[PDB]
Amino acid sequence: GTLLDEAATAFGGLGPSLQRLVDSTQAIAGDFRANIDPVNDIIENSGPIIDS
Amino acid sequence: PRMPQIRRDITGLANLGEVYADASPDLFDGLDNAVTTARTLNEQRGNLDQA
Repeated sequence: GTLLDEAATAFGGLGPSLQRLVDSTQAIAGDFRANIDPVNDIIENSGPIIDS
Repeated sequence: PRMPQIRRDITGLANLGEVYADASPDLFDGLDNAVTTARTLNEQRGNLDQA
C-alpha cells in the first residue's frame, strides 16, 4: 500500500510530461551525436583563443 | 578524453570575463565619444575625400 501510494504521488498525471521528457531526451541525444565533430572542435580550439 | 580542455576553456572563460568587465567602462565611454566623432566624419565625407 505504501509503495502504491508513493508511486501514485510520483506518477499522478505525468503522462504527457514524461512523454515529452523522453522524446526531448532522445532527440537531443541523437542531434548531439550527429554534431559531435563541431562540439569536439569547439572544445579543442576554444582554449587557445581565450587564453590568448 | 577532452575534459582537461573543457576545464581549460571554463577557467579561461572566467578569466576573460573578468578582464573584459574590468576594461569595459573605458571601452564604452570611448565608443560614445567615437560615435560623436564618427558622426562628424560621416557628415563631412566629401570634405575628407577632397582633403
